[PDB]
Amino acid sequence: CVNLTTRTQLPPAYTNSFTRGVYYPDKVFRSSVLHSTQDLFLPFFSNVTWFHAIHVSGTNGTKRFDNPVLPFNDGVYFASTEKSNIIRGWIFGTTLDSKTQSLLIVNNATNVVIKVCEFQFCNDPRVYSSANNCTFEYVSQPFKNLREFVFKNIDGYFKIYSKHTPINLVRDLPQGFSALEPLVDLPIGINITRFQTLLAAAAYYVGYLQPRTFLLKYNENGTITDAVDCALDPLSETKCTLKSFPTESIVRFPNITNLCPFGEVFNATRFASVYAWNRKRISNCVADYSVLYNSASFSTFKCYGVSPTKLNDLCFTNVYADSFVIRGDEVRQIAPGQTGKIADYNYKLPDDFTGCVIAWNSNNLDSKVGGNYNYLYRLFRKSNLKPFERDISTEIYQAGSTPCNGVEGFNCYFPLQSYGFQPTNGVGYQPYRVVVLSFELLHAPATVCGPKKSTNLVKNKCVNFNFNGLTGTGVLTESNKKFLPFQQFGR
Amino acid sequence: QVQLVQSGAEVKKPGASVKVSCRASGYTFTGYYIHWVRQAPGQGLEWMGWSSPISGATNYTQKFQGRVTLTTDTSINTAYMELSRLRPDDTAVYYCARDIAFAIVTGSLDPWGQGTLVTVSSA
Amino acid sequence: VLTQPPSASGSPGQSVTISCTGTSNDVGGYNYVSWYQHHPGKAPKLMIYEVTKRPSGVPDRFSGSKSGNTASLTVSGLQAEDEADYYCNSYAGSNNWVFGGGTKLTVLG
Ligand SMILES: *[C@@H]1O[C@H](CO[C@@H]2O[C@@H](C)[C@@H](O)[C@@H](O)[C@@H]2O)[C@@H](O[C@@H]2O[C@H](CO)[C@@H](O)[C@H](O)[C@H]2NC(C)=O)[C@H](O)[C@H]1NC(C)=O
Ligand SMILES: *[C@@H]1O[C@H](CO[C@@H]2O[C@@H](C)[C@@H](O)[C@@H](O)[C@@H]2O)[C@@H](O[C@@H]2O[C@H](CO)[C@@H](O)[C@H](O)[C@H]2NC(C)=O)[C@H](O)[C@H]1NC(C)=O
Ligand SMILES: *[C@@H]1O[C@H](CO[C@@H]2O[C@@H](C)[C@@H](O)[C@@H](O)[C@@H]2O)[C@@H](O[C@@H]2O[C@H](CO)[C@@H](O)[C@H](O)[C@H]2NC(C)=O)[C@H](O)[C@H]1NC(C)=O
Ligand SMILES: *[C@@H]1O[C@H](CO)[C@@H](O[C@@H]2O[C@H](CO)[C@@H](O)[C@H](O)[C@H]2NC(C)=O)[C@H](O)[C@H]1NC(C)=O
Ligand SMILES: *[C@@H]1O[C@H](CO)[C@@H](O[C@@H]2O[C@H](CO)[C@@H](O)[C@H](O)[C@H]2NC(C)=O)[C@H](O)[C@H]1NC(C)=O
Ligand SMILES: *[C@@H]1O[C@H](CO)[C@@H](O[C@@H]2O[C@H](CO)[C@@H](O)[C@H](O)[C@H]2NC(C)=O)[C@H](O)[C@H]1NC(C)=O
Repeated sequence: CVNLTTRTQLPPAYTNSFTRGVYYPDKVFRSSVLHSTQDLFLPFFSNVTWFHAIHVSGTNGTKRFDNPVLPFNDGVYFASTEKSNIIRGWIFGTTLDSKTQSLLIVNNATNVVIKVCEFQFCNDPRVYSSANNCTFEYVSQPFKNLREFVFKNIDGYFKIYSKHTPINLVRDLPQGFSALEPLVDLPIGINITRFQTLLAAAAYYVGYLQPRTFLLKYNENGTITDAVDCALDPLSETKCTLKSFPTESIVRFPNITNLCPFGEVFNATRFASVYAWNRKRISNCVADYSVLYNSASFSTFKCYGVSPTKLNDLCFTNVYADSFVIRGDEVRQIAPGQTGKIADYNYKLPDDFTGCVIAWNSNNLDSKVGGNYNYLYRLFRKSNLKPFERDISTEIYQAGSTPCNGVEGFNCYFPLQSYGFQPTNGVGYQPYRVVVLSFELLHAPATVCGPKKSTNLVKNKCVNFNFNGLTGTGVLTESNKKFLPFQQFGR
Repeated sequence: QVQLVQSGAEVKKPGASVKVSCRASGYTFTGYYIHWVRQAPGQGLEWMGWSSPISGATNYTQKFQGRVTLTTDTSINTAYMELSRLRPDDTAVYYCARDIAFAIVTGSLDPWGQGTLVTVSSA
Repeated sequence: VLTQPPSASGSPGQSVTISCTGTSNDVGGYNYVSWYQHHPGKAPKLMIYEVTKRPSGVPDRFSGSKSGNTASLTVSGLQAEDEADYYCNSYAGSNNWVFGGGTKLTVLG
């Protein structure tokens, strides 16, 4: 938390941003067209601000540092002109200190890192002071010359567009035109209303986005060559108004890339004791459940409100896994509201629970002729448990009038006991492992989904089709059109 | 079945320490407190102290507070008791007794072991 | 501590009473009195535990009760195999317990 403030505070520095800032609204290929759109753009011939944080001051001195947080109204346009890698990344959040999950974007000379976590930023970002449980991560390639970025956040989605154009004429924004191609479409779902830059004389221009109605000119290959802004002059307003200057099926879906790590919980060796059950959170994966039921190694695969051979086409937001080891004839106690003490002193289920239950046999794995003695379960407590509560406190349970002051004696007892496992027993005392799956979803983009299919494209027989959701009917054939290498379909 | 086996005899000298072991076969070891008892030759029985095999908490009698220790090795099913710095008049016999409760101190001592004979003299 | 009569006699067939006199907060405080039978050399064996409750193996001929600050045993029926002495135990207090002196049982057989 170094203190390097300088306190100069010279606000007024403004420059004209003109014919600058037009991106590709959506992923389509159109050729020789004049399209019209109503969306968030930067007004032509506007005032952008010229921050000059680090500066060589007058003789005998070079010190100023005034890069503050700025309002994030609807989106932002950020332009930089640096001869080196001096600026590095950004921080986004509401209050930036353990109240809303903040977002960090940084990068090396060779790698880039995006992370959403509940930070506690210090003053004048060695950048933060602590980190905790958090949600998302990502790695890819890192992002004179001029570099321009456009940041938008809508509907639980963060979108970043970028462009690199080399100039050497002057420090001001050049006259001319260049569109900005799409780069990143992260799902996060947090809310943002302030931001702050970080760098390691520095100058950058910042401007704000507003809703307008643009007219765009697509040329022969599909690159926005020119644009005109309505509502600027009567002339351009007239420019706007005049608009001038079956046999079978086919299903085809992408590869199956990101398998989901169920090979850990169902294969590990040191699961738990009954009162210290773990909790594993799984997200951002493609999970196939068909491999599980057919495994034939399970002897209890009950379910609640899922209908197993129906779920494979559903997407949730969070999936949790719990795991532990209990004695034999208590697998009939992990269910909706019940009581056999292991449902109301160690583990408790909600009434409207939607999940699945697993139970192996483990006779030949945890056996010990002497006795395993390593698994503990609770026996004494004054009050029952609300759903999903852990208690690892070994306090001495009073059972009499006199306070014993933490002395295990005549009326103060120990609240734990050990399972005596051994191989000469039978079913009903042998150890059964248990894994419980729970599903949840709320107001957030889905991440966990089932695996989709593909059906051996046929082109010369005029049939149905479903290309990644663009259903239709017709005859298919190969073309010579070259898209841009991000566009999907062309209308 | 439920059995306790105690170690062999022992002869020591004044100013020395002695340690005896009691081994449990049958039941599940954790879950029953264990008491020790001493019988003098010709006198009456007396109480020694109790220990627990699950936590480790232990307690003695009022007069035997200084020179007595006692532990439990919950891996090979055994419990040890050591009395140090024996006067020659402490010739007696020591018994290990198991309680019959379940994680409670109750006091019905059954079953008992066999009994060690300890002899301390200046010879 | 506490004590009881150190002598007792008996004859086959009939019944005798053997006592154990309690103190203020030795026997009359809490209900944990138990009595044992001690052959000459072997280990003891439970004859009665916690008030008058009895394990399986000991016949019903044994009994007991607690008259405030006094415990007792009565054997209505004698098979001459019971000649050794007997001991009475109770929760003395503060996780420390006390036994009794013992009472030799004499038969005329
Ligand atoms: C989708 O998969 C096909 C083929 O399936 C597998 O893809 C590999 C990643 C690997 O898992 C192999 O088992 C299979 O090949 C991919 O088609 C391949 O494309 C490359 C590109 O030139 C070609 O050399 C291979 O021969 C193709 N595979 C076959 C079997 O001919 C395809 O690329 C995958 N999708 C994407 C977007 O890459
Ligand atoms: C959990 O493990 C079983 C056991 O299979 C082996 O596990 C490891 C010890 C290692 O040796 C693996 O290579 C073995 O496969 C898994 O069961 C296997 O599943 C695969 C997948 O279909 C199948 O081809 C094997 O025949 C199975 N082997 C046995 C013995 O059942 C199981 O799949 C693992 N859990 C998960 C979630 O995959
Ligand atoms: C052995 O146990 C005694 C506890 O005696 C009683 O136990 C309970 C019923 C409770 O009511 C206690 O308060 C009773 O005293 C332990 O003696 C106590 O120890 C701690 C710390 O010294 C404290 O509670 C009291 O001061 C003690 N009470 C006394 C001395 O009367 C004693 O410590 C235990 N032995 C060991 C080695 O821990
Ligand atoms: C906004 O851009 C215009 C340049 O087009 C400038 O606005 C001038 O603002 C000052 C004081 O705010 C006025 O005295 C001038 O008359 C304005 N001129 C014009 C042409 O608008 C200025 O450079 C930018 N900043 C502000 C605050 O207006
Ligand atoms: C680059 O940034 C990453 C993450 O911010 C730093 O951590 C490295 O991450 C890469 C990712 O593949 C790993 O391969 C490296 O092993 C990580 N480094 C260490 C030390 O664990 C990384 O240090 C940064 N610098 C470089 C040169 O990669
Ligand atoms: C549209 O794309 C086509 C193909 O990518 C371009 O045609 C090539 O253009 C380059 C540079 O002008 C020439 O060297 C090639 O010989 C052209 N190829 C053919 C087959 O003619 C075309 O120039 C692009 N349109 C514009 C306006 O740049």
